[PDB]
Amino acid sequence: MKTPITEAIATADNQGRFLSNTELQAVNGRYQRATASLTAAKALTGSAQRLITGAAQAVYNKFPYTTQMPGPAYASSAIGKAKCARDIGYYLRMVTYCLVVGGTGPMDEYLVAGLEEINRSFDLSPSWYIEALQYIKNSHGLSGQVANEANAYIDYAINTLS
Amino acid sequence: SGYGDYSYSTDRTKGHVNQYYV
Amino acid sequence: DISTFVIGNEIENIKIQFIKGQISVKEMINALGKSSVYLKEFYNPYPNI
Amino acid sequence: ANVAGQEKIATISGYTWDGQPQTEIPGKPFVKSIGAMDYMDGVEGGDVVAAKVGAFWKPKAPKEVPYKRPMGANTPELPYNTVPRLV
Amino acid sequence: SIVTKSIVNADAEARYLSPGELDRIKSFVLSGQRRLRIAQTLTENRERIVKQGGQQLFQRRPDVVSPGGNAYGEEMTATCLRDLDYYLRLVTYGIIAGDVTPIEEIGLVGVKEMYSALGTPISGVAEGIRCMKDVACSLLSGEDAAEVGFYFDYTLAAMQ
Amino acid sequence: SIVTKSIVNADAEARYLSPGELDRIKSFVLSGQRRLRIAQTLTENRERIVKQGGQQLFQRRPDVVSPGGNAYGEEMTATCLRDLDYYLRLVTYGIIAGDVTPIEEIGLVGVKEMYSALGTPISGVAEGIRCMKDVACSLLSGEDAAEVGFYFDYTLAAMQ
Amino acid sequence: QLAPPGIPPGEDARNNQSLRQYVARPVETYQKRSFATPLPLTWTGETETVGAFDVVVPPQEKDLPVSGEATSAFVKYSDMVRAERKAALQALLSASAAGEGRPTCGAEGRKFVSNANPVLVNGVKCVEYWRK
Amino acid sequence: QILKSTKQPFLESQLRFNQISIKDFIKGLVLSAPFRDLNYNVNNNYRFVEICVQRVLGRDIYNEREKIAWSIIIATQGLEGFIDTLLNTQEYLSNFGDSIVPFQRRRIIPQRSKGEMPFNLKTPRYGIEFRSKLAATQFSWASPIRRFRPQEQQPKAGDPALFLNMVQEMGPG
Amino acid sequence: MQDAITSVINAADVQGKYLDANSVEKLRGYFQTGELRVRAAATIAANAATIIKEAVAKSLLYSDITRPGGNMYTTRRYAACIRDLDYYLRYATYGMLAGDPSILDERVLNGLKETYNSLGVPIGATIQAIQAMKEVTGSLVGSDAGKEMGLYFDYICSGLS
Amino acid sequence: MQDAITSVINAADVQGKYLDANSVEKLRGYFQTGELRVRAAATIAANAATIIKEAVAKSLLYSDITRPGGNMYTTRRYAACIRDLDYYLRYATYGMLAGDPSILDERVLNGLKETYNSLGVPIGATIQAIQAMKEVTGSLVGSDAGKEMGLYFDYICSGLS
Amino acid sequence: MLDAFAKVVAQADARGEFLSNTQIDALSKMVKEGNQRLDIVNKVTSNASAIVTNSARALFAEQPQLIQPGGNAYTSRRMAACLRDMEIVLRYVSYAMIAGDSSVLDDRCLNGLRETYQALGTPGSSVAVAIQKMKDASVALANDTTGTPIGDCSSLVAELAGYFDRAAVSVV
Amino acid sequence: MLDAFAKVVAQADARGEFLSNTQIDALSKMVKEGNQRLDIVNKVTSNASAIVTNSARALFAEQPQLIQPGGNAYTSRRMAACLRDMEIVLRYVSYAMIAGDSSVLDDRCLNGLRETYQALGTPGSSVAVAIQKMKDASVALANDTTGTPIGDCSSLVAELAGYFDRAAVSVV
Ligand SMILES: *CC[C@H]1/C(=C/c2[nH]c(/C=C3N=C(/C=C4\NC(=O)C(CC)=C4C)C(C)=C\3CCC(=O)O)c(CCC(=O)O)c2C)NC(=O)[C@@H]1C
Ligand SMILES: *[C@@H](C)[C@H]1/C(=C/C2=NC(=C\c3[nH]c(C[C@H]4NC(=O)C(C=C)=C4C)c(C)c3CCC(=O)O)/C(CCC(=O)O)=C2C)NC(=O)[C@@H]1C
Ligand SMILES: *[C@H](C)[C@H]1/C(=C/C2=NC(=C\c3[nH]c(C[C@H]4NC(=O)C(C=C)=C4C)c(C)c3CCC(=O)O)/C(CCC(=O)O)=C2C)NC(=O)[C@@H]1C
Ligand SMILES: *[C@H](C)[C@H]1/C(=C/C2=NC(=C\c3[nH]c(C[C@H]4NC(=O)C(C=C)=C4C)c(C)c3CCC(=O)O)/C(CCC(=O)O)=C2C)NC(=O)[C@@H]1C
Ligand SMILES: *[C@H](C)[C@H]1/C(=C/c2[nH]c(/C=C3N=C(/C=C4\NC(=O)C(CC)=C4C)C(C)=C\3CCC(=O)O)c(CCC(=O)O)c2C)NC(=O)[C@@H]1C
Ligand SMILES: *[C@H](C)[C@H]1/C(=C/c2[nH]c(/C=C3N=C(/C=C4\NC(=O)C(CC)=C4C)C(C)=C\3CCC(=O)O)c(CCC(=O)O)c2C)NC(=O)[C@@H]1C
Ligand SMILES: C=CC1=C(C)[C@@H](Cc2[nH]c(/C=C3N=C(/C=C4\NC(=O)[C@H](C)[C@H]4CC)C(C)=C\3CCC(=O)O)c(CCC(=O)O)c2C)NC1=O
Ligand SMILES: CCC1=C(C)/C(=C/C2=NC(=C\c3[nH]c(/C=C4\NC(=O)[C@H](C)[C@H]4CC)c(C)c3CCC(=O)O)/C(CCC(=O)O)=C2C)NC1=O
Ligand SMILES: CCC1=C(C)/C(=C/C2=NC(=C\c3[nH]c(/C=C4\NC(=O)[C@H](C)[C@H]4CC)c(C)c3CCC(=O)O)/C(CCC(=O)O)=C2C)NC1=O
Ligand SMILES: CCC1=C(C)/C(=C/C2=NC(=C\c3[nH]c(/C=C4\NC(=O)[C@H](C)[C@H]4CC)c(C)c3CCC(=O)O)/C(CCC(=O)O)=C2C)NC1=O
Repeated sequence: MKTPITEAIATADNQGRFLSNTELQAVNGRYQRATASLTAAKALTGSAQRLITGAAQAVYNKFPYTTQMPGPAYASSAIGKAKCARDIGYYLRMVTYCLVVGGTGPMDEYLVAGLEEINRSFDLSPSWYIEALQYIKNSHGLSGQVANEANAYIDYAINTLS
Repeated sequence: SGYGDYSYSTDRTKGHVNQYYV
Repeated sequence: DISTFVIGNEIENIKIQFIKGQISVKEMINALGKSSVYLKEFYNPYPNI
Repeated sequence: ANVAGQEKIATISGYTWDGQPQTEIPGKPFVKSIGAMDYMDGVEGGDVVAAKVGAFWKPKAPKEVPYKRPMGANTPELPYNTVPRLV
Repeated sequence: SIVTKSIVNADAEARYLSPGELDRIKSFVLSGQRRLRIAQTLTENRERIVKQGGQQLFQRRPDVVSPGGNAYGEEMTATCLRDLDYYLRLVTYGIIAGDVTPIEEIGLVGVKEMYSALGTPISGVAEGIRCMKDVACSLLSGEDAAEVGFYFDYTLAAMQ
Repeated sequence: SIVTKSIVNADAEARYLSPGELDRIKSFVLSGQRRLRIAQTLTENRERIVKQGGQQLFQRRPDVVSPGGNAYGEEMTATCLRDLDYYLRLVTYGIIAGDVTPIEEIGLVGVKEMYSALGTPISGVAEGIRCMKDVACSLLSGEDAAEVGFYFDYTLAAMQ
Repeated sequence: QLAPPGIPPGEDARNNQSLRQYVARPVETYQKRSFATPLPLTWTGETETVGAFDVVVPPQEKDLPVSGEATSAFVKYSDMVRAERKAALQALLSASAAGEGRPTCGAEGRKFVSNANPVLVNGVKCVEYWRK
Repeated sequence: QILKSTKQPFLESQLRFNQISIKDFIKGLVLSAPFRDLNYNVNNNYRFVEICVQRVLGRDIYNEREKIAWSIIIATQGLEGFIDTLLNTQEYLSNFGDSIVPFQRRRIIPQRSKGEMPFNLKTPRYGIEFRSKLAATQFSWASPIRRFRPQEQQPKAGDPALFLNMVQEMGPG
Repeated sequence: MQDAITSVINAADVQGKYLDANSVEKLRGYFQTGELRVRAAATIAANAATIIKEAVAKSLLYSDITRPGGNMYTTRRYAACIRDLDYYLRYATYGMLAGDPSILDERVLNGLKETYNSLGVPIGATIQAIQAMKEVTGSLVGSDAGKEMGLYFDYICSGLS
Repeated sequence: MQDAITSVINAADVQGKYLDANSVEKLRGYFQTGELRVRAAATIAANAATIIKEAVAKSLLYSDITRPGGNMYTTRRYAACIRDLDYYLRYATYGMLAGDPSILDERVLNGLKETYNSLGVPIGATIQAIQAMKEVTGSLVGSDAGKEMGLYFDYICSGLS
Repeated sequence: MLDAFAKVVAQADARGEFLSNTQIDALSKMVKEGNQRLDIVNKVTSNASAIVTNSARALFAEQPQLIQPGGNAYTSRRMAACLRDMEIVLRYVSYAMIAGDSSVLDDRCLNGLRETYQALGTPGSSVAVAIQKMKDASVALANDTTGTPIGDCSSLVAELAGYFDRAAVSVV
Repeated sequence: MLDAFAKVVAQADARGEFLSNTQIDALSKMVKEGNQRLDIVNKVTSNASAIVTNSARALFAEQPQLIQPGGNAYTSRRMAACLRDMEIVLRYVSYAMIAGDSSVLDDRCLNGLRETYQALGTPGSSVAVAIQKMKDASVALANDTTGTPIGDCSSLVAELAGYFDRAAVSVV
């Protein structure tokens, strides 16, 4: 993955040399930010279920056709509604992975690589997931540098979908 | 034969029969 | 196997004492048979005959 | 094996889906990855809640006493101008 | 119960029950009035003991309810609280039986095989029972909280 | 089949099979490459033979499907056609067995006890099989409609 | 022969290696390179491919209007059970007997069981050799 | 791996404006971040030489010692010196120069029907040496969406549910 | 009491499915041998007394079960044998036509070995009589027909054992 | 306990004859599928817990057996199931390698249906669990290998019925 | 790569003889059926995204363990590479239908695909199930009239199902 | 290549789960060590020329057949390749050090190396002697005080010694 640690090994490995003091400073800056990062990931995990059921409801309020239109792509059945909340939980889980790791590396590998090809193939709309991520950005309830770290990876997902 | 054990009659259970709608 | 009729806390006393080599097989079987896992299954529900 | 990985006690190198053994270096089977978590203490029964392994009531001593000493009569024997070949 | 295994103990030994065994069957049945009061408190407090039980469980283990957790969604969370209603029920049996024999052969024997085979983190369900214990002992006096809590921590011990 | 009851006939009489019995087992097995054609026609026409079969049954007996009829609603009407799929299947067995022995001990022996005990009008289910017979014989020609219809009317006879 | 693959012949590094530090040369061949993969023959008049002139759509529910010794044997046959069956047909209809007993299944369920095969209960006759 | 997560839109812009050549475009695709994440991080130094000889030089590895000889360029000079050394061989400049995209040279004999197993199929992105580590896992205790009831759902042969969407067709006439 | 067609229909019916290609595949295999079984059952009906006379004279005619004290001494006891051997040659003929040995255990095998032990009839000599009777039956009906009729004789001998 | 080679040798030995062309003809047929069976038994060993978790969740996990009263309610009783289903998926793997279902009735089938009736275990839900377990096993090993592994599952389901 | 016309020339060349009069007339029947071959291919490429997506959707309904997370085709990237495989096989099956010979299908699509999936760990039995769903989705869209004149295309949809069966066997 | 933090993320994605509360508290102890994990990497990088050369010189004194004519480290090109290999294994041990965790060690360095030295003739039992000499030169230099505050780094030099033991048993 793309962590602050593996982007320091890779900078030294790309020229075939040892870890200089340029690379120890980058690893040290990961350790100073990790205190705010591991309390945001702990708090998004602790309120994950109340954040996913709320954000799926925010999508159905803004786009109410998704609960009424027949077809496989829409949440107009009990099976389609469970697959919608499965996807909100995929996006929230990758955010708390990026907070633990310390960079946009888990969701680059598991989520955003190949995402445009799925939404074109299975007729899903990236505006459904932007509205779901704007709920979590406004409803996680964090404050300080804890909220700065959580919103920095939520905004990374909104920029790839848009 | 124990604090939890099976008797057929108390089984109130569509599993010896298999109408899968229940 | 012990799995579906034990709780985990019963005969780890005897396994770790045997895996360390502290007791031979016959002591391991005798200590196995005279544990309450045995009489809870082979002595309780059957007669003495 | 799934419980130990799910409990973060230790990840057990199993089999890939076709049934070949897993391994980090392709020479031998069941080699594992290591680093920064197997040497860190205090998390041995980590994620097993209220686990009580060893003297949990006290922090262990530092024990940072690294020195090698002349080991008379038990310094290991090995050939000269050579390196012993494993059987 | 204490009556049935004090019998099967003296049953195996080819003997009758000693004063040590018969002065405790005696001591247990005079204790029976106080046991039903304790179980009567937990009987119609299951609405709060379970719902507040799963309260602290999710605040302490948000992984199990987060997307990817075993109890994720409206469905699993309902079953997530269903098991706590089970184990809260077995503690009411153990209090009236004066022993964890009802809890032993129900919900404890081979419990790790079930939860490992269901994908559920067995440590997570142990955290759930501990959260129920603080709610249960908060509903009773000190003399009772040494019992009602006493059966929970046995379930905590066997569940790991 | 004709083979099994031509045996059990001569079995009871303490004798072997006569030329009258063995020139018909012989005559039946040479008839055996044409049944598998007749039964093959009814096998993958059950979609049309069973409806229509239930087509004319409701047009001739609207009471059974009207409110109060035994096959009323979306539920019973599905089972209303299920039995016709059963009896259409047994006729395929009788055609290949060359006898109503498969239809005898399945769907005919004690059939009045079942349908009387289910509240179903046994005359109504007899009307259903007759409607299937006109659809079945309309799918075939020559001898056969004299065969495929021949097994239905036996089922009509025993079903009243 | 030659050197092994890749080894420049004459520049081997195991010429005067000591035996105490000698390491056995692993075996490696020209298999897993792509130049030595066996291609289709295709100059002996054989390509490995398949296309048109291969596929046939065979109708094998419908071989033909089936052989004459089925139709021949399919009739003779029901000239010899026709007199049987319609004798057995209205042996059912005005065998409209009355009813005994109490109906044990709804309104039916009387003395005799519906459409029971009498040959089974009546065909197994117990017999005593030297019957007495 | 032709995804728009892996497109290189600024390398493409410098090729359209005649700033770089195709030899610089081919170099920039090997040193790109999708190629290091999906290919270089799942091979060792020996199988990655086999991948980059088959795809840059257009021909197969001669023997198992050509893999050993070139894998020490990656370990001591990094990946950027290995693709400068490969692109400056005379095998490259005689075949593709700096203006032609590489291809698999002489794969099929002119009169034959079969070929030589094209190189994207001969070496996929990881092999046997990384199979026992990153091989996904059919049924992985992931706890995915549940199905709930099953014998109603695709009914058994004797069930009456099969003729339900046929009851409307029978209808009233 | 099921023939090959009854057994095929039962297994195809017991799963509630139609007669697919595999069920009809065995049925076609039975109709192919339909011509062989009738001629096999034809000659066996003709030479019923001759086959039983050949088997007893070839297996247990002069052994000491035939002499006094043996299990077959008195004329009532001897006459019970050829009566008894007639059923084995007869019911085996039924199994050969029906193509299914269900009739044997339904009407012959059940309570048979439990009956001979009651009377004290030697099961050892009984099977060898049926084996010898199987040997002569292969003489009449030919090789493959003898293979068919022989396939039900040892079925009797197996269960009677 | 015989494999395909043991059964071929037994039948060729029981007549006292050598291994003729027909006996070796089946043996060559078994050696051809020898490569398929090992890879089939390979992946089944890897995904043993995953297959059983898929079968119970697809067949009887969502039914009412698990209710207080159903046959699978208590944790000891639930844990006995996956222990019990492990044998069916394991012994079926042995039959798939040996190419002969003799090991199943030798070590699984005998006294099995007579045991479930004693405990009161529902044979109906048991077979559907094995049928669902057969369905997932065809997912992993492929079509023909699933046909092989599936051929011993219904053998268990048939005899257990 | 060689089509049906070039395969009877390649076989006649290894005999060293001209094509016969019955070998020209058998090729004149393949010219007369050319417009109906061109409408098999026109219907399976004008619906190429519906053959692939509806058959993938029917596969994860039947085999739902392929999409948990952790499984073989989930990383948004393993799902996109799974639909890439179904789109490649449908491309080369359609190439073999316009040629009349399955030469291009196994020279450059099926050549080494069974051993690619074994080195990766991809289940080849599930790829064969996915090809069989693209098959009957393609033969159902082949024998519907819908802008074609009425006639008999029965031996052409039997050949199209033969390349789908060749690909599904060659992958496991 | 993934660190200690991305290792527990990759293990939780195969289950599809969030991280536990004890898993996040065990990652807060690796952050708390921190400054002194960076002291160990700084101490074996600042002496990397002398770890290699002092333990190369000690290797040819005990095994003099390695530099005899015909021996494996006899020529200018073969001697410079033994010192190049010791400097590479020391490089990937310190990487499995800066990031916490051996995935540069046994994907980039140790994978395929045992079978490579056998193809070259290099005695892998003698490469292991040269790795074990660099281990003693590194752990004697990891626990010296010399500009660091006094404390307990014993659980981190037990991890550094564990990487050297892993490279020395996977080379033969
Ligand atoms: C739904 C499909 C099943 C599935 C597919 C799947 N395949 C891959 C990876 C590869 N597929 C190929 C196949 C071809 N490449 C070609 O060039 C051609 C001819 C034009 C074919 C037929 C190759 C070479 C690869 C791997 C190389 C690469 O991706 O760079 C993957 C991804 C595997 C991975 O981890 O990368 C998937 C998921 N998987 C399933 O589960 C379905 C059953
Ligand atoms: C089977 C696949 C179909 C079907 C096909 C028929 N098409 C017939 C004639 C026809 N088709 C085309 C279009 C074709 N020519 C092209 O150049 C291209 C694309 C570039 C395509 C798709 C044309 C122009 C013609 C007219 C020429 C001719 O008739 O030969 C056809 C013949 C009709 C007849 O019997 O006379 C058939 C049978 N018809 C079907 O029912 C199935 C679905
Ligand atoms: C002559 C009497 C023999 C014979 C022997 C050959 N030996 C070859 C190579 C060889 N020999 C040894 C052992 C040697 N090396 C040592 O270090 C010691 C003791 C300290 C001894 C005895 C080794 C390790 C090797 C391989 C390395 C090398 O090339 O020297 C040899 C050459 C083999 C080849 O290159 O193919 C031969 C030919 N020669 C004969 O013909 C008879 C049998
Ligand atoms: C362990 C092998 C050593 C040792 C290490 C300690 N270092 C301690 C604190 C500390 N380390 C740093 C430097 C940090 N920034 C960097 O750029 C690098 C790498 C070049 C590193 C490690 C700083 C700035 C500090 C002080 C900051 C703070 O403590 O908040 C330390 C803690 C002190 C203590 O526990 O008393 C230890 C133990 N000490 C040893 O004795 C062994 C040899
Ligand atoms: C909910 C916000 C809306 C919605 C959701 C919906 N999604 C699907 C189908 C898929 N979603 C994915 C996405 C991912 N898979 C991954 O592995 C990852 C990374 C971990 C992501 C982001 C995929 C691959 C599919 C298709 C495969 C599948 O079915 O699982 C559906 C089903 C659509 C269908 O079956 O065709 C639905 C209903 N749709 C809505 O209406 C909500 C507004
Ligand atoms: C030195 C202590 C021991 C020794 C070493 C030795 N090695 C070689 C040759 C090679 N070594 C490698 C090693 C690597 N390649 C990699 O990519 C990595 C990271 C994975 C490693 C560790 C390679 C590729 C070669 C061959 C290329 C080259 O020219 O170096 C030699 C030379 C062998 C020769 O000249 O034929 C030597 C001498 N040998 C000893 O005796 C010491 C015990
Ligand atoms: C003097 C008057 C006279 C006749 C009319 C025929 C009548 C006749 N046809 C067949 C029998 C047959 N005849 C055919 C022939 C054909 N099927 C076709 O579709 C083609 C048109 C044709 C071949 C070119 C076939 C295939 C059978 C076998 C029928 C079966 O499958 O049972 C047989 C039985 C065996 C035989 O001799 O072939 C007889 C007696 N024979 C006569 O002696
Ligand atoms: C009386 C003793 C006893 C127990 C304990 C018991 C448990 C039990 N738990 C189940 C499911 C379950 N249990 C959970 C539980 C949890 N998820 C979490 O995150 C938490 C850690 C945990 C609860 C606190 C979940 C999510 C399921 C559904 C799993 C699935 O659908 O795959 C099931 C299957 C469905 C059912 O029949 O209810 C059983 C039988 N049965 C018993 O007889
Ligand atoms: C193979 C021989 C065979 C037959 C025939 C058979 C019949 C049969 N018919 C049933 C029900 C039923 N059958 C009917 C039938 C009808 N309603 C009408 O109006 C019509 C007159 C008639 C059909 C043409 C109805 C309405 C029920 C449901 C009755 C109820 O729900 O109370 C049931 C109970 C539900 C079930 O298990 O399917 C059985 C067993 N079983 C057999 O094994
Ligand atoms: C190797 C061949 C073999 C088999 C198969 C076998 C079965 C077997 N299954 C048992 C119990 C059991 N089996 C089940 C199984 C089930 N409950 C359900 O609802 C399902 C339908 C089914 C799972 C598929 C249960 C619940 C018990 C416990 C019964 C009890 O405690 O009364 C027991 C009693 C003892 C014990 O489990 O320790 C035996 C001996 N023994 C053998 O040697």
